[PDB]
Amino acid sequence: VKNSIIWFRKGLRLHDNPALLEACKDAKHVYPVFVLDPHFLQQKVSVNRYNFLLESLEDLQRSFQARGSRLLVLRGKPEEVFPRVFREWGVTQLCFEHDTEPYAKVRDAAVRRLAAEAGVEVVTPISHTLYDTDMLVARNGGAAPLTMQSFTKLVDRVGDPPAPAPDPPAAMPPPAEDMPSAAPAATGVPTWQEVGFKEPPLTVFKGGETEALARLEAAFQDPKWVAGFQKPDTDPSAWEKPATTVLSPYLKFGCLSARLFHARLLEVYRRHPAHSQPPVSLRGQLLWREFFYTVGSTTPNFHRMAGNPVCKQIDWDDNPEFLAAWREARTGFPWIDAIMTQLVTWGWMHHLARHSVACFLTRGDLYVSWERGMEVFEEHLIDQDHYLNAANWMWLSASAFFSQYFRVYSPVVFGKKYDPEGRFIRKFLPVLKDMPAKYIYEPWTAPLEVQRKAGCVVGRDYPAPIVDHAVASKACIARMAAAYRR
Ligand SMILES: Cc1cc2nc3c(=O)[nH]c(=O)nc-3n(C[C@H](O)[C@H](O)[C@H](O)COP(=O)(O)OP(=O)(O)OC[C@H]3O[C@@H](n4cnc5c(N)ncnc54)[C@H](O)[C@@H]3O)c2cc1C
Ligand SMILES: [Cl-]
Repeated sequence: VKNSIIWFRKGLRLHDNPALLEACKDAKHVYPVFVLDPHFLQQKVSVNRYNFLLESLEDLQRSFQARGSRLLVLRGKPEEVFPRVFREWGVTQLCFEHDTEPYAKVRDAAVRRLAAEAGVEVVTPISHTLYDTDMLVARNGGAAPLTMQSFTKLVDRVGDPPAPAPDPPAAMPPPAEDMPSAAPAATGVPTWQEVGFKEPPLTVFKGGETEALARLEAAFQDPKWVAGFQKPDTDPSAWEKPATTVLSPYLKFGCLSARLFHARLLEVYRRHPAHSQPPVSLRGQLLWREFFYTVGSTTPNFHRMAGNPVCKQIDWDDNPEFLAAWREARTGFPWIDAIMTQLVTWGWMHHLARHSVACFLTRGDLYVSWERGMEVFEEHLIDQDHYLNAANWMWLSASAFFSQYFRVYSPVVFGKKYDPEGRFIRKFLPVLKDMPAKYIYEPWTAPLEVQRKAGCVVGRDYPAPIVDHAVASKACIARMAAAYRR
């Protein structure tokens, strides 16, 4: 008979899952498996992103239980667990969503050689991305595009991406009964305390497909806001209602399908003729995700500077003091320190908010390597995507794609043009709650009498600015011009 396995790595969803529909077709027993390493903390990861994964895993378990099935969370490594369950469950087909990451290509190639020895058919459909990224490189001549202007004109030449896959049946083939490896006491979704964490998460974004589909409809409640979306015109100092969709964590883990997001955008665009065009449009932002995935998958060492052909070699300085003050939110600038606080509390910031802290650390003030800043974002960001985190940090550090190093974000004026009262700063930095708005961006300029009255003395309660921007920026700007001369 047909007994299949639907492997969950990304694509933690039931909607638009071509790998799940194949594993349920003509099947007698389907096995939904998520391979979890219980020693992942003995090898860098925050409790916000990992608990976001667990909350997303409980969404699958509730969806499988409501359809007569059950999610299996197997412990160990995939190279050591799958050969055991291939013979124990009598598997003839293995389906999992395709992945284009470096570790995934080596991991999957190991699983492919194991299923061949066992006689298991491997089906790997694409659904994490809009298009087949390898197809885009072939149509473009064998090389991937390096500019958004050339990439946007390539996806328009191919046309619309494949429509989202249909929903799975309301009743799925359950796993076989009385299986030792499918025992609930060893295949249950663990909590954040049981995986080896001590402090609870503080984020306000709950993971899961049900939460992803709810935030999608909320974003589409106002179709005029969707059609007239322009990314550079959004408010980075908005936290009560974030001025963007905040769908990056659900798209990263796979709780939300990009194909369904793109299909919902065209329904609004077809009825709104004057809708925004890429790259500033909402569809353009998805094309940014497609563009970086196409370039990074074909470029070696895309997450590094050495051995990376698309990244310019820059003599980044080794300054642990500036790196520690930046990652611990004690640089003296309330606009920068509040964003880093929002990073360790929520795990998500506005794109322009990430622009200020990335510019301040790299080509702007501290001249610290973008890799050291990417590793800090890799820990706390609940939307940690290998290819976006890299191409965007190379963007803000003038290492790739971007080449206008004279544009330096002022860590004082940028936040003040959106929020002069400093509501964003008073929320994440409560030590400056009573500071007047006149000095809330430059607390060192406030008189001592104002510092005493507001309850925040610069040097005792809030640290002094580590650098003078006018002195640090001109130094970094001149060094970038000397680098580009090479
Ligand atoms: C230094 C730096 C690091 C970043 N690291 C990440 C990361 O690890 N993961 C991540 O998802 N994005 C990353 N980004 C991109 C961007 O900041 C986020 O995608 C955005 O803030 C998420 O908000 P949203 O979901 O409301 O986006 P929206 O504006 O609503 O866009 C919708 C979707 O489009 C995609 N998208 C939007 N902006 C970009 C972009 N600039 N590049 C690629 N795809 C984009 C995302 O999938 C996003 O969910 C980074 C940007 C910078 C400057
Ligand atoms: Cl500015």
